[PDB]
Amino acid sequence: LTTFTFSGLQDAPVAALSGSIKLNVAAKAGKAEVTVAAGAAKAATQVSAAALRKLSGSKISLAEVARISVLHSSIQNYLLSLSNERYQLLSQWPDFTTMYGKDFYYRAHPEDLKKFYDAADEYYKLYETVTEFDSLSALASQVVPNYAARRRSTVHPAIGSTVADGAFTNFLLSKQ
Amino acid sequence: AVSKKEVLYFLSSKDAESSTAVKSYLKSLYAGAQVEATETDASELIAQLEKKYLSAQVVEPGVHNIALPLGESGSAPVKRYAAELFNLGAQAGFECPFIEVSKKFGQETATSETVKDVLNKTKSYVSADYNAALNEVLSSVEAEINGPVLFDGKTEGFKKFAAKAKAVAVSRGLPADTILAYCAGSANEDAADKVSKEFFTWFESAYTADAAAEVKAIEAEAASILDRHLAKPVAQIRKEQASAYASLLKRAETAKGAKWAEKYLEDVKAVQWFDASVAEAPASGPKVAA
Amino acid sequence: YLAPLRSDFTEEITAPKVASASNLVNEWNN
Amino acid sequence: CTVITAEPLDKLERVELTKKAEKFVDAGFKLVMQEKIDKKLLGGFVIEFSDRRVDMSTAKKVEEFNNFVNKLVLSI
Amino acid sequence: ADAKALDELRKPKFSSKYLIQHVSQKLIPAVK
Amino acid sequence: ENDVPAILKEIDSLVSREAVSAKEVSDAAVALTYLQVKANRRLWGKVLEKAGAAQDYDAASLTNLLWAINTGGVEHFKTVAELAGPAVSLLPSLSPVQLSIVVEALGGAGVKNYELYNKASAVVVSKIGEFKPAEIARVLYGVAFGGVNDVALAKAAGKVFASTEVDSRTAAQALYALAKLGRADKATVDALLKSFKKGTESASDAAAASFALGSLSFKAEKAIVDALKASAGDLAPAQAVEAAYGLALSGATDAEAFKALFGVVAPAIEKAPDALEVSSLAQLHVASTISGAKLPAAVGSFVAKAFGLAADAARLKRSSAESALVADVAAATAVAFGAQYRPEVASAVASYVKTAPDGSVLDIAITKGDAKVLVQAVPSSLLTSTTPAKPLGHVAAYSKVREAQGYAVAVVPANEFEALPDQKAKAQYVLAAIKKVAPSF
Repeated sequence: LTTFTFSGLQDAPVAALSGSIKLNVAAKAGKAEVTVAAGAAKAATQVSAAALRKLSGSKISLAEVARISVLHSSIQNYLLSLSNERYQLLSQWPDFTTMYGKDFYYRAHPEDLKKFYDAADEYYKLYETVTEFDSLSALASQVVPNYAARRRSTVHPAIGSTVADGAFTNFLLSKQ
Repeated sequence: AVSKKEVLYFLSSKDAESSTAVKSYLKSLYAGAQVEATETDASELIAQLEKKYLSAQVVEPGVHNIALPLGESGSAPVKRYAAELFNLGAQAGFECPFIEVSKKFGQETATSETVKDVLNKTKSYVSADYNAALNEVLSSVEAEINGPVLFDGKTEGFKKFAAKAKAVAVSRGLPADTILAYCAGSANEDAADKVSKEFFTWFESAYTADAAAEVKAIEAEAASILDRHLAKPVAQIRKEQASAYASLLKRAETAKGAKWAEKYLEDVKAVQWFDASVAEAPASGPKVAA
Repeated sequence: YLAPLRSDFTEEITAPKVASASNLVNEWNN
Repeated sequence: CTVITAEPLDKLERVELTKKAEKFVDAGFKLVMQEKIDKKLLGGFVIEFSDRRVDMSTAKKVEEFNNFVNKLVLSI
Repeated sequence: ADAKALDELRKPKFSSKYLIQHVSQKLIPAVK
Repeated sequence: ENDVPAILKEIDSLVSREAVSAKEVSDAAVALTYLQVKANRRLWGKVLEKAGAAQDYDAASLTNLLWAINTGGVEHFKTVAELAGPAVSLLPSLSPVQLSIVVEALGGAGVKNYELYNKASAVVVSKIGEFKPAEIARVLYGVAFGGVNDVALAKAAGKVFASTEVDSRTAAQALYALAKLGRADKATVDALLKSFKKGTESASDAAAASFALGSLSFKAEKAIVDALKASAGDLAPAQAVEAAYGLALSGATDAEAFKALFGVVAPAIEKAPDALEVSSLAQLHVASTISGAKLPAAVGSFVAKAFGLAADAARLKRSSAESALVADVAAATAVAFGAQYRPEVASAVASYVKTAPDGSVLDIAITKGDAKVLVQAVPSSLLTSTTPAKPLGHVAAYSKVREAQGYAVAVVPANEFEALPDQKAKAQYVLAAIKKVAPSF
């Protein structure tokens, strides 16, 4: 953000937009009293005209607090979303515990029952390994360093194929 | 601490372990110190080498404060990511990426005289899909002139090569007219602004195109790593990850006296602190002093 | 969670090599 | 000899090249000249004594500098 | 202990920055 | 019955719920900026997290949210730049006041969304008469600080600014936008300085107008300076230093106004020096050299070192055409002082790099006995973008602060220098530059 801002008590929002909180201000000549009402909380303040320009004198400068990195948190977010996409199709597995009764045991060919019990063990393996969410923090660290080396380019970090193509047209089609 | 030349780069950047070092340096200067003499030395190879290896130290934590927009709706998070990387290149001392890779093109082939070696020595910096087409259209103009095309500009063979490679450039889909009119300029500022309002539009399409290609590559690489990971039973996964973590921890603990090893171990202890701080009060997250 | 640290540069500007789409969704549907 | 420079010689760099060249001949030999122009050097000169050559160039300097800076970063 | 700071927590932790500083500290006096 | 931390705890329990649509988070941000909660960072962080996570957006919701992010003084680039997509997809349906607040708040954080700024320029230049000059001043500010050097809406705004009477805040925002754009149009700044006559209700407008009149380097107004000196206890130190810098570059004689501006800066560096950026401390040292007012003994030599730090920082990150430019100017001024061959011009460019006694390293410094002569190159970024092509105020700032060290700066603008076809004409140009300001050389 720039150091000089130019907003406050001019083209200001005049009322609420949600039913969760209420707000209406006092657009008087020199002063302004806000009245914000939010369920079990009630607040009515009295602010000046220049009291909103002194607000943005100090900057908040909000920042992330990450466990490893903000990049590593974004990669772990994508691995969590992909584990959600796989978990959504291990949730449509048919319930096979209803066919564990002995009236299905003895009416079955034996190798088909071997196949069925091994399929149930395979599902328990797949479900125990798709819900190992502690391992995404070490899956994400195998995508990080090649990406960090690709952004550590000798020309520019944000460089790519298209911008280099355009500047090669600009370098070639000019007089040497 | 810093050694008086790294601290001249970290002034405009906003990464934390550079900002706290600059703040401790200004704490040293306000509490009764004199500023050390800036070196009026280091001839041009050492100058650009230390620029290359000193902007690396300010770009490489800057990538880790930039979160990828992996799998989002709309091309505007890609614009967020590319704008963050543009700001990182600005705070790292690099220029606009167009003029930066143009400077690299001029640096690469200062000693090239014909056009075949200007397409050979810039093979690493242009796309091979475009380098093959430029080599084939140059072989076409070579069949036309039956002489090596000279990289001078006033040659008629190079003029026909420019008029053919402009068609090659529009065949790639990128308009050469707005780009050449941008870097060639016009008389009045209004018809320069009308050219810039097309060149910046193509520039945004270009940087968002390769940034979206980068996030698509990371998406597909993460999907391939997960799909090669989900096929394992859980004990194999835990043993492989614990053994890899112990081995790369031994690689750090082996290096005694190295600054990067000590920083590695302090960041490991900070990660364990973050796990403890989310373990103490998981309703709001980590404990931050305020 | 920790990654091996590398200090090396890439001088080439290439396509970022979009890898292959694995067949885990079709194997699990199978 | 046969010198090759990127630029034609000025009358200060000619005297400088003659003074810096006589420590490459093992006598008080009155080394002759044969100025040649090649822009493939990025400045400097390459003296060719027709039995040996001393490469005082700038392009050879930056290529040897690149080889040395590549041989150190693989060792550190 | 706990609730350390803010700029001590804003640090991108496993970025390199020091291996590059190590090679830049042991390369430039060895090449000047 | 009336209590603010109860409603702050209630909003902290409102936003922390998982499902929140755009209207709740927009009104939550408006209610947060209406109570001045700068000491609370976690609540502003949660409301920005849930502003980023939202999907649907109305025009009033996104406008009120961007208004609260802008007016609250919060910088978080990621969530406010992901808002630019909802701004682009809702841009023709935005009200002119709402499009104004949206584009101004997006340009405040410096988002590099060129399609947004091109479409907003075309919208605000096709239908101009619906926009009150506050709205096009906000659009000009947002397109200026948003990374666009657009001149078409600048001229279309200068027409409306020259036609009608505008308010003080609109004129201050407009001149700030022109100062970052780098135009220095006298015909527009005269039409825009006539509104600073009733006295301004806030000192941020007078501070930005003073910094704009300093960076374009015209002159003061003596009532903008008096509106600054009237209650100089309200401005931020990072606002006050750029205000004093804009007064010093226009040559302010109100030394009481400089003491009143330093009366908030010197306690700020007295409490904690580390909060301000080093470019601002360099601007403070420039204002302290031009005005010459007294400063505390711990802060004067401190900003004297800080100007050397910021000067070496700006020289080390050089644009590498300015590197070739100072190499060309140094070769020309070594030809001019006499070196007709390449080894002697090399030996003369090697001996022009003496260090200044505050710690900086000067590119071209010439010495004979008692007198030192510096040559200063102004490539293109420190030039005005208009048709006179004059240097910006940072040039005169650097010249006046080098003249306080014992140098006679001969400024060489590069619109004149690279237009010369040879080396001898460049030597004659730098001889005309140096002999004018120091005839002993």
